[PDB]
Amino acid sequence: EHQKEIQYEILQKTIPTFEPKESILKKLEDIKPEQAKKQTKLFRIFEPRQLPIYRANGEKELRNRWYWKLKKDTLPDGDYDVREYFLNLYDQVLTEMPDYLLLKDMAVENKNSRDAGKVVDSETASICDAIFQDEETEGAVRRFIAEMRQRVQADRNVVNYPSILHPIDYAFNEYFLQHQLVEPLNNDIIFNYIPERIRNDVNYILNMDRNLPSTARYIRPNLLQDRLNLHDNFESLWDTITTSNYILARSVVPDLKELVSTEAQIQKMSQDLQLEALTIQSETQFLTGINSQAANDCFKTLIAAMLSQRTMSLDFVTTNYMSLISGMWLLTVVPNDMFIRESLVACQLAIVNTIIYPAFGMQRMHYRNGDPQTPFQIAEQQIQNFQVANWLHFVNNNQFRQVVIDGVLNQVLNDNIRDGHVINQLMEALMQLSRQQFPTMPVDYKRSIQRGILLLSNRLGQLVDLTRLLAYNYETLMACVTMNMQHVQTLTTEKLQLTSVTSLCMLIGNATVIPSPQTLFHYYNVNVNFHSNYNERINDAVAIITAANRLNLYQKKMKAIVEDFLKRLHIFDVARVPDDQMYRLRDRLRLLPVEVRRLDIFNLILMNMDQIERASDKIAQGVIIAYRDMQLERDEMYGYVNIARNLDGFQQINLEELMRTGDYAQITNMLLNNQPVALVGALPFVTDSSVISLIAKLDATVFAQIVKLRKVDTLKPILYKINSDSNDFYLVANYDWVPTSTTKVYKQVPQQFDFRNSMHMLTSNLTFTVYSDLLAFVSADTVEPINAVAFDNMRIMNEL
Amino acid sequence: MDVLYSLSKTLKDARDKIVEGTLYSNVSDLIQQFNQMIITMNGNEFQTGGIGNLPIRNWNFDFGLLGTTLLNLDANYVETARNTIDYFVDFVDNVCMDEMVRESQRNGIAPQSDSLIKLSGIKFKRINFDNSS
Amino acid sequence: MDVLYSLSKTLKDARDKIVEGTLYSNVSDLIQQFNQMIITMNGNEFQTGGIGNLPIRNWNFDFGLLGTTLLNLDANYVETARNTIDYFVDFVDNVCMDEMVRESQRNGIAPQSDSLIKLSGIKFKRINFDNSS
Repeated sequence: EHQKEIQYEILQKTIPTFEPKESILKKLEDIKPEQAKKQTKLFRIFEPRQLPIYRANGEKELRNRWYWKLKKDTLPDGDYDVREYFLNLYDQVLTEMPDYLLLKDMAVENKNSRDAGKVVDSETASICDAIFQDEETEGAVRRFIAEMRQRVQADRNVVNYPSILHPIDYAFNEYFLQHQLVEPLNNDIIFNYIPERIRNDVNYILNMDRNLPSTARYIRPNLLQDRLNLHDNFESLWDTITTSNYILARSVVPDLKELVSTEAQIQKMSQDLQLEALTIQSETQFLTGINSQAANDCFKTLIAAMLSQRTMSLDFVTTNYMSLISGMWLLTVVPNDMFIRESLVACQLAIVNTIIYPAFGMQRMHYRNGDPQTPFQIAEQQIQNFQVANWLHFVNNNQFRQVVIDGVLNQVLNDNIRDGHVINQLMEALMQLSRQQFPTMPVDYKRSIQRGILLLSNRLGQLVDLTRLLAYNYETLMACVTMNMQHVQTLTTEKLQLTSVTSLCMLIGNATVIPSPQTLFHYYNVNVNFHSNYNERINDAVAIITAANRLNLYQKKMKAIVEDFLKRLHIFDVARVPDDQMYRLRDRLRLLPVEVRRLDIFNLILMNMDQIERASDKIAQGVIIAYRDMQLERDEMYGYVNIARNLDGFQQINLEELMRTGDYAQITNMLLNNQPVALVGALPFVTDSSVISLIAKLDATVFAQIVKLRKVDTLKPILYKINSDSNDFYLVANYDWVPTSTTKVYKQVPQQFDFRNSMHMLTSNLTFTVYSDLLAFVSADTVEPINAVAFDNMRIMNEL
Repeated sequence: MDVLYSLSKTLKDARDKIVEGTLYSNVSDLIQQFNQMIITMNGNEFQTGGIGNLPIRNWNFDFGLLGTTLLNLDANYVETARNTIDYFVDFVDNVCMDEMVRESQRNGIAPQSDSLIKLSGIKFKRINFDNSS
Repeated sequence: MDVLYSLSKTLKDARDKIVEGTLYSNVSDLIQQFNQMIITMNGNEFQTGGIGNLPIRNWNFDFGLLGTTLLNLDANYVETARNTIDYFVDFVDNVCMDEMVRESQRNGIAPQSDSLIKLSGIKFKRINFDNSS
């Protein structure tokens, strides 16, 4: 069996299925997606600092106008690095995505002014107290700051607090308010988050106990469907889901009760069985035991299989005919549809041959099959005994009537009312058996065989009960599954020893068990979260990728995002994800919309992107060379400097392009025959006060460098912050003269500060109370098991 | 040329879908397109007229953009917008008229005016949109 | 008044773009607008007619919003919707007609009917959109 291993494993490496069984359950009950998401700070990007200003040719004018500047200005060097940088912001934005907000939780005293004026947040506060005193601020300012009082309306829950942010800041925080993604909450909604089914399942009691303030608030679960059809290619992963979903199931499936003492039955069994009667291959039909277990296993196992949309095989044992009979039970119910074609192969033929056909005297030509279309079937067309004949069509059908759309989008391949609790199928499965008692071969044969059959029949009164049981259970549990479920041929099986099967069968009494209330919920809850995570990450995923494209980040895109994605999903251990899989996964992802939320924000970042970049203190966009004595310009803030707010009149050379693609010296020639040229993108930076410098023409130096070897990182350019002061070098204005800068740069001037326009009002709701988990508010009991009912309404489990 | 077209459907679908009240998410796809324009324009100078009794009005660009926040639109939002539209309207009118009079034996199928010739430029193509007229 | 307008383009772009088989995302921007309406409405009651042979019918609102079953609509989705539209259609008709008969010398440029006068109210402005007609 060693040879079988190595290969049976080479396959398991193509399956992101975690190793141990159990190890998987935990991963689920553990996923705790739901999270109140609140926030404190208003959140900005820039506060306004004072700064020295020197009038044209002037000294520190003594005044210090207020300009906007970036808190945390960490910008890389190179257009490309810039684009990546912003991207991180997107990720930061999402991880901080405040689901809701309130202002009282940020209230602050506007120290100054009559009317107990209260303002938005700390920064808002500071600023006021600050300006209040910069004596050169229009009388209107103090006034406004003054009298402007908050806005408090008890009724309706309104709060409009005066605030001050910034155009790009209001921008953010705003939408955060207009997308509080928090819908109300009425007893009725809790009632409704319940499967349209359960409520109507008499056996279960419903009741309300706690009330609900008009303060009630929850966050949409978000249960979009599949979005991703993994059902048609990512086998490796389905297998891993099925498995998972499966274990999950077993964890739920109620344990059985009141069984017939193991010993008692097996003993009347030997009396009936006539075991040791010549036949050589003894004690293979009694390895049946451990039934007090086998049945429990066989039972659970069967359900999950179904629910989880898994597929399996059968630790089959040819000799042990009994074990076969019961098989017939299995097909009588479980829709063969979900049973790898093969295990059904063995099973049937084993029945067909070592049974029916000869003991029934029909085809004494036992049966010769190569590979038609359903050997179990065809047997029909040529069987002369109606009873036998109906079994056949019904069994070869009962195709698991794969068609359902309930309680709003829940394709849960259903099953025959018939089976359900019309049961008869069973009654007919029996009646057909009731006339299989006849000739062909040795005596110890019919004797032994038929006797076993009878044990199915008598018990049949009860076997019925089984049908009802499952009928309900599956039909119940199912209700609470959000994940859709297309029938697929899993890559992996699940062994089901006819041993246990057989036990369950003749071994169940007037027992009656069902899903504990609490149990059910717990189930819903899980799938829920999971879903939420899947859907959510999906959005998180998409959002990035798409951004990744317009943000010309022609690099990571492939794996990078995918890896993180799967990890957060928990369920599987990447690595063993075949490469055609991860990439194919992207291929599908890239073709979807984007949760307005996600999308809506990126659109915002891009519009202000430009503005930020030039807004920084370190780094400007490209430089110009003209080898033409040029007239240095003058700006109030930098004093006497060489800045250019506009390119136009000189070629543009995308540094990014050059660097990334190697150089052809186009630039090398232009520089050499010394021609007017420009360089674009983000770049290092250098300030200098050496009046002298300018005379030395330093700015025309730095350049030669590049040439050497490609690169161009080491391209610090130069600016001359020549203020009529901090420059020991001032033997300049003492001599008639004018600045001869051979070069200048693009860093556009920072923005002046205008109060008015930065002062925005604030629309915030007032006083919530966020609730998670939900359900809990549900009070629910249960009738006593001995009183159940299915669609039937007569009574599930009714063989007193 | 096609450029030109957009400029309008932009304004129409604008002076039309931007009213006191409407929900933002009806214009999200729109708003964007709009801004995109302002950008491409700002930093450009134009001139129309000069022929017969047609005035020679000059134009410059330098505009702020539009918020993206707000579930619904408040009156104030509109007026600050309408003020910007009216400059473009009064603009286009003058642009159309200026290219609606000149004729050329040679390429009477190509752009004429200093105003439009400049538009067919590549750097402006980033504005095209919804050609269903 | 403008209010009124919307009510229709809402329904048209509705009874039109909402059909058995279109991908959800082709109406995402739309669906929203719609719901928004239902909300603002529900609760308030109206009176139409009350002149000549025009019948006086009373309209009341009590409707559930719109689902979102993913990936192209299923027939069932439509029918449960169409049923809601038909009440609004038969409504508007009666609203139009009622204000299409009243005249006024002094101020015969404003709303006359009890039905419309109530619409110009502020609490409704939240609907206006796509003014291209």
